[PDB]
Amino acid sequence: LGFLGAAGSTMGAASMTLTVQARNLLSLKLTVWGIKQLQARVLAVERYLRDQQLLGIWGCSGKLICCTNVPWNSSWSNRNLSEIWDNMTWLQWDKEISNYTQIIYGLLEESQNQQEKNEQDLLALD
Amino acid sequence: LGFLGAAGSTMGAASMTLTVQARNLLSLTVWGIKQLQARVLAVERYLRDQQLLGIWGCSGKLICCTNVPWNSSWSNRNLSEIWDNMTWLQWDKEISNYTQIIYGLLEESQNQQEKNEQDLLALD
Amino acid sequence: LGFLGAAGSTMGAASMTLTVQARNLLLTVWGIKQLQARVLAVERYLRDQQLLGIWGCSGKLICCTNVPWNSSWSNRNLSEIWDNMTWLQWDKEISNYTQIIYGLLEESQNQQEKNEQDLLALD
Amino acid sequence: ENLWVTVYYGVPVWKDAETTLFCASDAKAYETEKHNVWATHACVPTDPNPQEIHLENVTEEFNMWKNNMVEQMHTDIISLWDQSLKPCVKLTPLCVTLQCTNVTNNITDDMRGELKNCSFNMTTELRDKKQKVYSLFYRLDVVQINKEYRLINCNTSAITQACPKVSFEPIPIHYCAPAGFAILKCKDKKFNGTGPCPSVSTVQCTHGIKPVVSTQLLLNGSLAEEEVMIRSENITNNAKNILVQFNTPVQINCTRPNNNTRKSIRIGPGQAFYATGDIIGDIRQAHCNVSKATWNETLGKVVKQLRKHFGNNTIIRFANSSGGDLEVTTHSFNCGGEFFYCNTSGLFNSTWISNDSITLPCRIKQIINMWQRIGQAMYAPPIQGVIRCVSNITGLILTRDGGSTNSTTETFRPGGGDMRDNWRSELYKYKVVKIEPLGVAPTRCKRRVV
Amino acid sequence: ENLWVTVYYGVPVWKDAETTLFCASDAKAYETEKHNVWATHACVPTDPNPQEIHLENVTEEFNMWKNNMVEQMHTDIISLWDQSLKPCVKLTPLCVTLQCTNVTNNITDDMRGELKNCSFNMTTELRDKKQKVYSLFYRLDVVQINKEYRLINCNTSAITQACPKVSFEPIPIHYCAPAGFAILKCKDKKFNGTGPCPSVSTVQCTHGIKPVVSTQLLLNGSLAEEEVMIRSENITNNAKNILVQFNTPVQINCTRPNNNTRKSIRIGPGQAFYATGDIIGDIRQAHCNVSKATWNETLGKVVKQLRKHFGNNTIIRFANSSGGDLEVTTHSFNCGGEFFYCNTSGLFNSTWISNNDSITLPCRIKQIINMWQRIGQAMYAPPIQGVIRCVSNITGLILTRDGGSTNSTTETFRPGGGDMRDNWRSELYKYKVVKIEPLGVAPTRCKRRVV
Amino acid sequence: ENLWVTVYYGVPVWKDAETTLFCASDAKAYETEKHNVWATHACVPTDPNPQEIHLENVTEEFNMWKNNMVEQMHTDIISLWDQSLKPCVKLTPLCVTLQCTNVTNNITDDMRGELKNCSFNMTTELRDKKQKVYSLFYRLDVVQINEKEYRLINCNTSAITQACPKVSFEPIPIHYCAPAGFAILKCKDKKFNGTGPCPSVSTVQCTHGIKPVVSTQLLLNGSLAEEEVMIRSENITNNAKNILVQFNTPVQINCTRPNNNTRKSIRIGPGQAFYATGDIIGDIRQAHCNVSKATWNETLGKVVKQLRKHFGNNTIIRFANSSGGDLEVTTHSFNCGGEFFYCNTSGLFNSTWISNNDSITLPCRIKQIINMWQRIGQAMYAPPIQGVIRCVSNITGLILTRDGGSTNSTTETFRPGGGDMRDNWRSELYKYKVVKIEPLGVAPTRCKRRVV
Amino acid sequence: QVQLVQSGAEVKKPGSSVKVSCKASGNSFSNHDVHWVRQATGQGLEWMGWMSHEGDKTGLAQKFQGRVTITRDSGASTVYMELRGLTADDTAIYYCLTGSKHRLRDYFLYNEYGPNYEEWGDYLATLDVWGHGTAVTVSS
Amino acid sequence: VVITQSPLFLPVTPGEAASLSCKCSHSLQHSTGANYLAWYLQRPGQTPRLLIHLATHRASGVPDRFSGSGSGTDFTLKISRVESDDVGTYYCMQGLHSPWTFGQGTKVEIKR
Ligand SMILES: *[C@@H]1O[C@H](CO)[C@@H](O[C@@H]2O[C@H](CO)[C@@H](O)[C@H](O)[C@H]2NC(C)=O)[C@H](O)[C@H]1NC(C)=O
Ligand SMILES: *[C@@H]1O[C@H](CO)[C@@H](O)[C@H](O)[C@H]1NC(C)=O
Ligand SMILES: *[C@@H]1O[C@H](CO)[C@@H](O)[C@H](O)[C@H]1NC(C)=O
Ligand SMILES: *[C@@H]1O[C@H](CO)[C@@H](O)[C@H](O)[C@H]1NC(C)=O
Repeated sequence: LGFLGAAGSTMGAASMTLTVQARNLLSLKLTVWGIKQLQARVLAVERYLRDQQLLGIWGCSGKLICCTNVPWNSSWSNRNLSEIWDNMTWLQWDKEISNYTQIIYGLLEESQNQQEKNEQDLLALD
Repeated sequence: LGFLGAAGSTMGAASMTLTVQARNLLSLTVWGIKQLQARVLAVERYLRDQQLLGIWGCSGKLICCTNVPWNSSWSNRNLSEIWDNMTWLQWDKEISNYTQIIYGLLEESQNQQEKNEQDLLALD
Repeated sequence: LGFLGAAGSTMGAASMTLTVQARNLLLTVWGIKQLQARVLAVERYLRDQQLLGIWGCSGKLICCTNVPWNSSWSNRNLSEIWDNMTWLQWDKEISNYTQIIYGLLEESQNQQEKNEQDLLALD
Repeated sequence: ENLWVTVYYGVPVWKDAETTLFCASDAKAYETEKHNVWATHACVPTDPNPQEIHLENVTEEFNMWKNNMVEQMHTDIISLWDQSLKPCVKLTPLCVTLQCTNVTNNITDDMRGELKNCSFNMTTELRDKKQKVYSLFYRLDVVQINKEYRLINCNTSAITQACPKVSFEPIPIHYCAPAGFAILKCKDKKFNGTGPCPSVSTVQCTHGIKPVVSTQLLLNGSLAEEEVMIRSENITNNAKNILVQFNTPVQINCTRPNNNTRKSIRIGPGQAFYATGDIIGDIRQAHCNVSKATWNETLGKVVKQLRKHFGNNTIIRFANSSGGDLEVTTHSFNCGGEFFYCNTSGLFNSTWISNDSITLPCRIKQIINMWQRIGQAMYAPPIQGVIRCVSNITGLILTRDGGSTNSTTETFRPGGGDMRDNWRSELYKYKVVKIEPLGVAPTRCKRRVV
Repeated sequence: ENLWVTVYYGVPVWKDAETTLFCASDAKAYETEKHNVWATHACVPTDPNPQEIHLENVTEEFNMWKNNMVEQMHTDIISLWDQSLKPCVKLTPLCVTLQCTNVTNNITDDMRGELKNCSFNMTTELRDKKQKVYSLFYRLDVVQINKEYRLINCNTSAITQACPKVSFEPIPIHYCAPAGFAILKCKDKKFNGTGPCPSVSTVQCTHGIKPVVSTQLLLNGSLAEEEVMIRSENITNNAKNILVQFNTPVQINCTRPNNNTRKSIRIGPGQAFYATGDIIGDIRQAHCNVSKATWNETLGKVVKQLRKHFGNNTIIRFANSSGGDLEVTTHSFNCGGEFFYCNTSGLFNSTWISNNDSITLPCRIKQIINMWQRIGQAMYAPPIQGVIRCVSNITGLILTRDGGSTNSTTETFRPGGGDMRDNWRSELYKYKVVKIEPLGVAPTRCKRRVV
Repeated sequence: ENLWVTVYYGVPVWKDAETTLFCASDAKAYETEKHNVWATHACVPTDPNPQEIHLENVTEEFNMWKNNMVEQMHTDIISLWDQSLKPCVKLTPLCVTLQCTNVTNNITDDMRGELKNCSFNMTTELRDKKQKVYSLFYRLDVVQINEKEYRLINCNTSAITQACPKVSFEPIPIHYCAPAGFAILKCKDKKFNGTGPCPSVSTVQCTHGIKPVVSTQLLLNGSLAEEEVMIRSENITNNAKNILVQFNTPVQINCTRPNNNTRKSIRIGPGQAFYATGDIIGDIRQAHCNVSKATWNETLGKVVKQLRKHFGNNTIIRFANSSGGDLEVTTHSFNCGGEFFYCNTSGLFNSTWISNNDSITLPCRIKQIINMWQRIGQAMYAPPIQGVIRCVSNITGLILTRDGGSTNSTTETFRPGGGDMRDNWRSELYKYKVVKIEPLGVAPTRCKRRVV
Repeated sequence: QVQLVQSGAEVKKPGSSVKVSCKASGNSFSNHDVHWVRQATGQGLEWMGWMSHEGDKTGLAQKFQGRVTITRDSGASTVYMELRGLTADDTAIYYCLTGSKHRLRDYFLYNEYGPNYEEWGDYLATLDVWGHGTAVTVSS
Repeated sequence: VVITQSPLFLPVTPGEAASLSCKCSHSLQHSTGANYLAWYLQRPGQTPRLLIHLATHRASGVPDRFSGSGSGTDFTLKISRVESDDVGTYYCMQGLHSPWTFGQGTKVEIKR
């Protein structure tokens, strides 16, 4: 399939094209065309690197699919999880939870990964 | 002990110098402008290889076992013959004409499926 | 909970702020200089992450390796190493053995254990 | 039993955002010749398979006149133009006064005075020597100081002319979003400029768009798929431009019937200057020809589409330009490497109510001010021989006279002298959003206890 | 049983290092209007919420005259100034010979000989026609040919000036840390230029620092927290400039009481040039006001501070300037878009021993400028119309200590040290750029789990 | 036997590729003295001990003249020359009409007419004053205005600027270094043919220094042939290709410009310093060069011995001076001491060879304006240099052309030619080839991944 | 000696115009400046006008503005002078004579990217060999 | 600028030296130090002939009995041993300032 194939597919149906979406995440000399192309390569490099940094901080690196154990207070949504999966796109999902995102980033970092490195240190104590 | 030292060794003996070869993969004057260009080129190709490594899931590994089989139409030598008597160099010449097929097969037939299966295993 | 706040604690207590420290790691003269600075920052971060990936503790703020360090570099009890010196001054102490540590931690353990992990996966 | 939120990666995400677009040209076809003004020395070759896929079950918000890629287009094209202009020769010496005459060579009676034989005591290769050189000039490039003529653009920014080897013929340029970004296009053939698009598709790179330069009607553009379309972000605002896009082309010829002859003189060392040589034969006007019956049938179709936005039996009339700067006053375009201006008043002399070719005179200017900028000026190199041009009319840019009463007797006029709307005409179908592969969702797992 | 080493990443390292400072601006508040040399019309805006972080239990070492952000920003400023001047048009034809005469009538008796009226043989924008134009010139800007006069710099590098709409007013600048790099600051209210600081703090990104150019007096500087600080590389060595920093501001007023006008001149096709038109009203010398009592008490505090390194009975004497190049003889500043040169010898005619309300100084205007110590570049000050008036804070001094002074008595000082490197040190002395090495090793009880 | 493929990374792969070279110098040794064109303001310092590494059991191919470092570096020096000459002033005013005289004072009779004393009407730095200024000029750089009035030879050509004299033209070794993910293949064969595989191979991260020597007929300061004098060309049968020759042992050549030059400074405009040659002290003597004879016979005889391998080795082999044309290939040029020389090597090729006192002196010409490289769109004026110029240099190779029309495999002839600097740069860079490491790979194995 | 030819003596009515002709062998007008001078018996010489040898400049004494015009044939082999409004007091002897002048830059301005702005002027050196002259008189 | 000549006429005894003078409103020297003055003698019925030029030297072929002097605004032409063939009218020429004019003239005749 081509890029962005899962745009109208349901949330569960969109999980099949994650590799397809990730395939293109990264793909005188003073002429302005070359200047622009250098700028673009730098920008793409920076964005890909930041995404990989965030994934590595959350510890599910190397995975299109992972599952954390962090809870959440359900005021952020209004519906059944299977409904989330089936009766809208990611786009309506994102518009629905566009405003707790920073909270989610902070909680995924602290409430899980810091605590988990704490238990793994406790384990390494032996 | 040197860089690229496996060029005259067999595929089997080549695995000792993978680290020695991976050591240097990353490390208004026109000269300075060219310096900037070279730095950018090296950075982007290093990220190319790491993106491939990460999408396939051998991140942090130079050698890595797979679940991908292959059709033997691609090579017609016994494994001892190819590993113990063929340079990795001539082998690359031999295998150069299917690499896109191996890349697609590796990227989807096993990795996406195994990530989904890890999810399924996690659910319970 | 401020950035670089762990330098005010012992090096044993400094490990709590590691996530805090890792967060911010990413045609005029000012524009050219901005380009140069961004490229330099990217190069520095990627060189560090190259180290992390080569030694296999990448994506981990904490990692215990199998190489033994060798006591002549600092003959001290681990407890007063941890609860007295800050990481700044202990790094100052451990500053010229860094390349040797890099080489040993590269060759003696990682590449080898990798060869035996391929050997184990053979069966 | 309670659910916990999982983290996903690779989930396709869209955020309305902007980045600099890639350069892309078809297989670097320009590289065979040195070189095009826009294509220049090098650009990224196009992908041999610019694959696009229709998006099932997706409607997307599109906003013409709000996309910033058109401003990137404007800026990048100005940058390329100045980049090509830079390694060329200044002609500040030409401000010396010129003794001129009203020369004719079997001229037609309708151009008498349009050409002037001007000479000046000029510059030599050697600083201590002077020589007298003459060349033929159009009257509209010169001006009486108080006969003696001075070229018109010496009380403004300096004039530069060199580098004839570059090519002014448009080349289609493809644009690709940066990795981590995607291109979205509307599959609805009848789509507005703005609003939801019911049928959508995404592509790695946009199609080819030629950097056509026009002021009154569109050229070389894409045809409307089914019917003539009219766009404006707010039709009620008369100060805003009205887009017209044809579904069927309108062929147009334009020529300068005479050969041109060229002479070259040296300002100094490495200062090559090209001048118009004496012109032989009967001297005639540059002109354009268009078929009458087609010019109706497209105009009538335009009126039929036009009546959709107004009440029935509304009287519709066209008239000749209200005046202003010559660039918006007359239709201007470049073909054969040379700039043209034509009196398009003839083809708007009609009215519309409820229920074989046209010939247009044209004018030539050589001292040209790019876009609306005043800080630069250049001389057009003479183009040898008879220029012959075959081109397609694919749309028009109109303005609506304000006022009136009772919502009737609407009258239209050429306008919109900004080429921003020229590139909008092609770019309107496309948007670029930002993809963040990350996602979250509740699930039934817990990370295995270790 | 025996301990093994473990890998710690993210641990905070301090390593002495240098990288290029990242430009920054306060939310691009100026971007609404054009144009500014020190702002380039834009830099990367910054949030109003950088959070200084205290480093409890932490001391660290500073070394002024050895830190490098100073000269880094020095070449930054040279580059920015050259970049701003580059698009502007050259003024090379101007030094054709000039016939001149003295300005007469409607003048102050103390102006005699200051201004000169000269004419040109200079041509039209048309290369084949000539014209005669005139302008008002300061005496200091022009020199006799052997009355006839010539512009002084046409036996050095050429003079260029245009782009008058671009303002020279300074802007807050943040030299803001690149990623993986930090900025740390000493919290001690009184601190030597060198040595450890008992209490230190770090910031992600620097405070607003002004690019102002001043010769003899520190202007718009940050106030000293408690007392007038004296700093130098070595007090015993007389080749090192002595830094003086105020803990209290000293207001100074300056103006050009002359109502000025401007005439636009066309020399080439499309190259506008500006000349000083005839002044309206009587001519009056530009002058500056400072408060008498404030100056006296401030210098009393200064001499009290000076007594700390010296014998308590040493006589503190201040002296008239030493001479030399005008830019080190007189105090100079650019406020209001125009340059000045003022007689500060009045401010330093006093002596100090153990145990009406304002002061006015005659001042000078020069429109031909050699910025920094460069010889290869020169520019013309555009005329500015009407009366200019500037109010500013005097915040410090740049002094030199005379030689001799045998038997440890009667120390004297004179203004000097025209290097703006010292000014920029005087502001930037709080900061040091350091390197964060997140990785590290340590012993532990972890021995790797089998398989 | 149901094997599965397995991913390997870091495995040794070459791929023929071209990328930009990395500037390098040993510890930036040029910083000791300013200022040099070829070292520029700055370049990356390099370790004084690059780790050369012998690839055992290795053979690989070096297709010479297909290698792109030469063209890339050709563009690099063209750009560097342009950037070094950009800041410094232009010299359009000089070629107003010249009144010249006929130098006969303290002159050697073999050189009459080589130098002209010319005067002219350039202005001062003042825009409304002129000055009478005189200077001497070599006859090669001027022409008569009519069939006398004189003008500078290159004004009806492109623009002319002065090489501002603060920066020297001396060559400095330049190190070319591989970008990350690349290596520089180097042959070890001592007799290695320009094409074909090399039996023993080594690679380096970073190469040694090569002087950007500018010469037209003789290879200067080059690396010596490792074992014997040797000859290369793309195809010896095609006489249109230049014949490369490398000397086994160097031949020292002495060159001086024996006269005291004096220099004077002239103001052209504000900030425009100009230099011209003042009156010369002592009797004027033609510049010349010195070379040994029996050694010239020795090198040429060795050349004949190696030439006989590509022909019937009873053939007659003869040399003669160039066929004419532009002096840039008709005459040998070198820049020692920062000044341009053209020397008549016609005597070096006056000999014949058949089957089975100690020194030679050569006259030399002097020019000040130069059409550098093969470009015709610029002309530049070198500064006059005071005193007596002196150069000592090594002669390390030859570039030749072979006359066509030869029949019956006899009487093979040669002339100097092929003055394109590319050939010198090939002769220096022939040991190297940029290559791509592709660390990723796959291979079959008995490993099956663990079940999820 | 370049031979010079002048018109013969003529009598003209008051208030009417008169014209004269002038010649020089060898077409020497291209190299010598054309000049005119009038003198009455017992009175000093009076300069009337001049042409440059290039034929690019003409001039007159301020007493004769609007009354004298100077013309020459193609190739400048002859030169002509026309007088208008003669009265009885205009009777005198009218002369031809060639001349030589000095051409010097009176002002100048070097131009880096253009021609030097120049102001040139003509400075007559001396009066060359005179012609035999022409006599014109006015009577009823 | 104006020129005057004196005396208007000068009777002379044969064989005795005589002189003529002419003065002008502006000095006849040039910034280069050159003087532009020429004296001419016309014999009645003959065209004038150059006698001295540039106020420094006699014209070629002029008898050595002729001489000149003066500077600034004043100049004189002195002739020694007057003989009858010098009788005529004399004029001094001014060559510095346009327009260039002759002096009013002096006439020399034999006394009777
Ligand atoms: C114009 O002012 C200048 C000074 O501003 C006067 O210059 C004087 O010139 C004379 C003669 O060259 C010198 O002896 C004096 O020493 C000069 N004075 C100074 C202060 O240097 C000049 O005389 C004035 N001219 C007029 C007409 O007043
Ligand atoms: C989610 O739960 C609601 C409420 O019990 C139910 O009506 C709905 O069918 C569920 N969603 C799906 C997709 O089954
Ligand atoms: C100058 O010398 C050359 C030969 O050296 C000769 O041809 C030429 O005529 C000489 N010129 C003069 C003016 O003697
Ligand atoms: C040139 O070469 C041969 C040997 O190389 C030598 O014997 C011969 O005599 C030489 N010619 C001269 C003139 O010495």
